[PDB]
Amino acid sequence: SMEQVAMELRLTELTRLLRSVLDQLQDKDPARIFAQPVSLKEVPDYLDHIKHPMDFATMRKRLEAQGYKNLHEFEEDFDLIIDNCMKYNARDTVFYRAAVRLRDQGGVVLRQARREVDSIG
Ligand code: NA
Repeated sequence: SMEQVAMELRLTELTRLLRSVLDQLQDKDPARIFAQPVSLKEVPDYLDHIKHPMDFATMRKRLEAQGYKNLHEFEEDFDLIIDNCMKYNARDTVFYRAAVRLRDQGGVVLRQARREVDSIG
């Protein structure tokens, strides 16, 4: 049907928007602490602590398979990256502090993206 194509045009434009959002958020991690999943070869107990690991590479695989139906889903994944980091790593570490910074800087970009999604549909 034609309706199915027009829903596919809107998912495709969302995905165009979220790719921009993602690259904007990844720029706020110039250290690349969050670019890849945490290694289970280097942190073998990681899954005893963190139940739903998340990272920018994993978000990008999903994004490009148009697996984010809306901004909420994409925000959930972003918060996992931050939120898991602040649990695994103690407050006085470069990792925890890097998360705090990404969260705060990320909040501006996400604040305007929720406006563009609402505005444009
Ligand atoms: Na902790």
